[PDB]
Amino acid sequence: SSQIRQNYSTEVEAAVNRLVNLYLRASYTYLSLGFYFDRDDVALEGVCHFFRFLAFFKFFGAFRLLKMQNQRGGRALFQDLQKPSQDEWGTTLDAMKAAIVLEKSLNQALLDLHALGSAQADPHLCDFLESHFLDEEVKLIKKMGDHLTNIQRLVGSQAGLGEYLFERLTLKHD
Amino acid sequence: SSQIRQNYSTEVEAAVNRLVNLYLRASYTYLSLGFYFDRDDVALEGVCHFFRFLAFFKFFGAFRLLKMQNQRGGRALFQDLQKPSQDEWGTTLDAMKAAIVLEKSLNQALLDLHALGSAQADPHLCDFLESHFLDEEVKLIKKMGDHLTNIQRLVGSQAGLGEYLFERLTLKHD
Amino acid sequence: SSQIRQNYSTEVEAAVNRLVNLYLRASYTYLSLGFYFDRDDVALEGVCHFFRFLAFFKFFGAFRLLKMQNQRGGRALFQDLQKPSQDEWGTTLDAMKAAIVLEKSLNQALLDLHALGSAQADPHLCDFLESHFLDEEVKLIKKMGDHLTNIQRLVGSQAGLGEYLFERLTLKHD
Amino acid sequence: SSQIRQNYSTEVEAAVNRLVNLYLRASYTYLSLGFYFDRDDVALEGVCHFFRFLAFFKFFGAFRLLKMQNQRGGRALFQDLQKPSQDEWGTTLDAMKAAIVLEKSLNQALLDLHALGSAQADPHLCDFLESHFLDEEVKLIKKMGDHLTNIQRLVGSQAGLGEYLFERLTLKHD
Amino acid sequence: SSQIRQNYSTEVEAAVNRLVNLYLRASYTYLSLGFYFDRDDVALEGVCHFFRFLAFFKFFGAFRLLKMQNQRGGRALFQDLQKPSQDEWGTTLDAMKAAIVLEKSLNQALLDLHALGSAQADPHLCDFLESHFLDEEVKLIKKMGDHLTNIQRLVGSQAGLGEYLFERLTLKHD
Amino acid sequence: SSQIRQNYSTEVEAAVNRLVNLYLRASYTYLSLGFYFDRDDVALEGVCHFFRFLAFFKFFGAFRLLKMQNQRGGRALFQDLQKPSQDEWGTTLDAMKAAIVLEKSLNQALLDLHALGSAQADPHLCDFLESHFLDEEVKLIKKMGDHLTNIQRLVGSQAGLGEYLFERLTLKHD
Ligand SMILES: [Cl-]
Ligand SMILES: [Cl-]
Ligand SMILES: [Cl-]
Ligand SMILES: [Cl-]
Ligand SMILES: [Cl-]
Ligand SMILES: [Cl-]
Repeated sequence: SSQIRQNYSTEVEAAVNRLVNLYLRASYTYLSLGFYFDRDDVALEGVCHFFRFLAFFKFFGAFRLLKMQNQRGGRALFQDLQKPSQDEWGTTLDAMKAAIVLEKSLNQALLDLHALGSAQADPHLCDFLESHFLDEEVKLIKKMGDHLTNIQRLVGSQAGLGEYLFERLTLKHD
Repeated sequence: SSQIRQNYSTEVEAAVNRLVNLYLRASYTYLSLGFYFDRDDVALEGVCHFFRFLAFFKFFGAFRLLKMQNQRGGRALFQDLQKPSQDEWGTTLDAMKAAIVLEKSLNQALLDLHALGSAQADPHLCDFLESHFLDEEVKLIKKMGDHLTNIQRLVGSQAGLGEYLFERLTLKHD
Repeated sequence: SSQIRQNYSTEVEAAVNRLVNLYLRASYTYLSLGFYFDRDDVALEGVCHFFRFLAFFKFFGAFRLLKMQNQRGGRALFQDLQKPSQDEWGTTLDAMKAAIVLEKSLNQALLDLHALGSAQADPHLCDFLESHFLDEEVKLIKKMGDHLTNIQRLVGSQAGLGEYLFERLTLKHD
Repeated sequence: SSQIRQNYSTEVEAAVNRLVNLYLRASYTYLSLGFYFDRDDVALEGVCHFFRFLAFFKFFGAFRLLKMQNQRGGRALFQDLQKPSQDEWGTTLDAMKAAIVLEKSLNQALLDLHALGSAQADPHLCDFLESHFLDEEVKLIKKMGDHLTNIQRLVGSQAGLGEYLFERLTLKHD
Repeated sequence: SSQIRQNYSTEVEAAVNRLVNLYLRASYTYLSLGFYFDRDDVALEGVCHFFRFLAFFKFFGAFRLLKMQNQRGGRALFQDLQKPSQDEWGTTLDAMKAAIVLEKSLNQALLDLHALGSAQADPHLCDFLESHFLDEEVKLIKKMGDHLTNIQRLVGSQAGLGEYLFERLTLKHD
Repeated sequence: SSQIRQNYSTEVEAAVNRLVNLYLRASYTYLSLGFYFDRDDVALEGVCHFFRFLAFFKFFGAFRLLKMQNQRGGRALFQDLQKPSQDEWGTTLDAMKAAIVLEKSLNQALLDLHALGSAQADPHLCDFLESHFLDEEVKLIKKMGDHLTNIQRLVGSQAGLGEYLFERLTLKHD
């Protein structure tokens, strides 16, 4: 058995491995979103950069979980990674709606793992999620919600104009 | 005969001279585009500067070809340079469409010369085009395509508004 | 159809998408290798850092391919990503042998794509692979081969001693 | 009609467009002169650099005229550009004689345009030529004349020696 | 067999070893040229330094080939090195003519190896020659041709005078 | 005859030319040793760098002799250079033993030339060897002897371990 493992349930160990798969799935979804908005026939650089950054950020979340798994003496186990849900992502509005759906799913997975940890009396797990994941997720979802509202107010009856303006004047670009 | 020339066909030498004429023609087209957008009755500074820069960039391509001609021991031969295809260039959209047509023609000329070089077993010629021309051309055409998509999304039903916004918020100006 | 695409076959476009999948598979394999050597019951930091860096490097290769796909006017298409071939990776020797097998497979995929590009008279594709992939791969495989030889000479009859010494004195660590 | 144009005759507008053609012709002549002296079988670097600089300087003159055309509310119109008068330019002496002939022709065109402007009571045109063209031209022709005299004194009965010495000791080179 | 070797023919491996011998032969020829022009009864320092630098440059070419041989998993094999073709090298003109003959022979060997690589579908080999050898060779041969033309124009009927002047005013010396 | 030569025998002149051949032979031997230890199946970087440096150092010795030949008014004469004695160099121990054999042969050649110079009452020759060659050779042979002793003490019954340790902990590497 493990020489370091202490107060670390098999249930938590397995749930952490599943959460890693979810975050890597999310990372891959954002990679696809980024390259869609980089297409010459889409060409919204600020949108591309927004999702490319999220791809890296979700990968970092997976990395932290994996590090924690080893710190606790669990065994990182990797599974197949499903492709993203779409090949083409429509408008900025469509994409930001898909992103907030994705983030809510990751948030619920975080809350579910926190509840498991609490049931298992695993305070290191609970604190780890609180300190590195829960607030970052709330902050990101608030940001997406802010963006959705601004995108929606810009649709009006000149959708193209508003999509350009949002990309130019809210999102970070060269 | 030439004291330095080696593995340099007459076919390649002649094709290089024709390519120089094509690039100088392109340079002159961009000079005309630039001065059109500088007119007081057109007055799109970012568009003017975009095409003025391309005039210089295409001249630089011609210059590099001429330098290479001499490095290989061929003889630079200059022909008459035809004037651009238009005197007035319409909207930014019209102009960017003409530019991408022009660039595709230069790209095809590059690919044709590369194929001639390959047929003639002239690896210095092939590498020269690969290293200094092919990727620069792909990059430029991608940029133009990005611009066309952004211009097209801004037309809407307020063409003037969108043409101003594109010039202000995408193209580089004072 | 595409407004920028020129001299870019459907065969190459599809092969690039498959190559992206191969590089992301390789990246994921290296992520798993890295976290195995980070285990408290394996604990070879220099080996962990070697494979973690390769995970990032292979991801970067996939990223460059995807960027190129868009520059040429092809469509990035993502498929499911299979999990790595093993859950536990044995000794440093075992792992470095698996790594060189993996790299040879990526190298053969590169050479196959280069041959397709050459058959299709696609010099931009050929140059792209030459300039950004082929030499990096040769260099990496040479490095792995150097490492294998040093690992093999250290096995002797005190395998543990040699595995520690290699990690301490050849691989980069804190 | 034009919203800015004032005191700008059609005669001057047309003459400015013709002068642009003359300066671009001169620029192209100097480009050809430069590349001739860059040939491996000519190989006079200081002579190459002298004419390359003049190619740029004459292009700059054309550019200033075009800018002025727009500032006055005239319409820049570009015509075909004839190739230079020669494909091969003989000795430095031959080339410098051709250059001074060329410059005298540009100078006479300047003086003719100034006279037209004066007849048309167009003081902005007259001042523009005085301030940016007439003295630069006098200065250049004086310099060429200085060079011709030095070249002629070096011919003697060892033409090759003198042509080398002039290039080395008067003209600017690496 | 080799643990790293992939897509590297025996034909290419052998041809690389022969090319190393050719470059080391060339290096030795330049060493001899340099020391001839350092003789008190020849005493042309700029000529000495020109050929001494080429001795080092050709050695560097051999070194790069040898490094590449190992990177590909071939076996560097060294053969006897023949002495240079002459013990005394005549005038600067004689020497520069011998040098351009030598360089054309190295260039043809490069082109022959590139053709072998292409026949063998060895793109790493082809790119290696393109990126590190072909253009450097074209550049050097152009430089030599420039020098030959300047030497030839200085012969006149005062050969000694012209040989001194060329060494003083074109070649780099203290 | 020579305008500078004084007190410089034909015997010394010829012996200097032979010594140059010996040092260039030694340089080539070290080049081969270096590239052997750079092989992926040998892979001892510190050993590679040790012999690569000696290749350069022996070349420098040959260069100094050639310079001296000219300073004295003798004629540098180059002969064919035989290939090294081996294609593969065995262990570090084997290689260092071959190196000390080589160095002892160069040292004896130095001492023989010094004795010839002394017999010929050629104090400039004697001082030249004393000041630039004899002590450098003694120092190098002492260093090699130190290395041999350390290599021999590390063989024990785990030859691979000791060869790695010597390369890592005594020889200079990245
Ligand atoms: Cl799926
Ligand atoms: Cl026309
Ligand atoms: Cl699988
Ligand atoms: Cl004409
Ligand atoms: Cl021989
Ligand atoms: Cl032998």
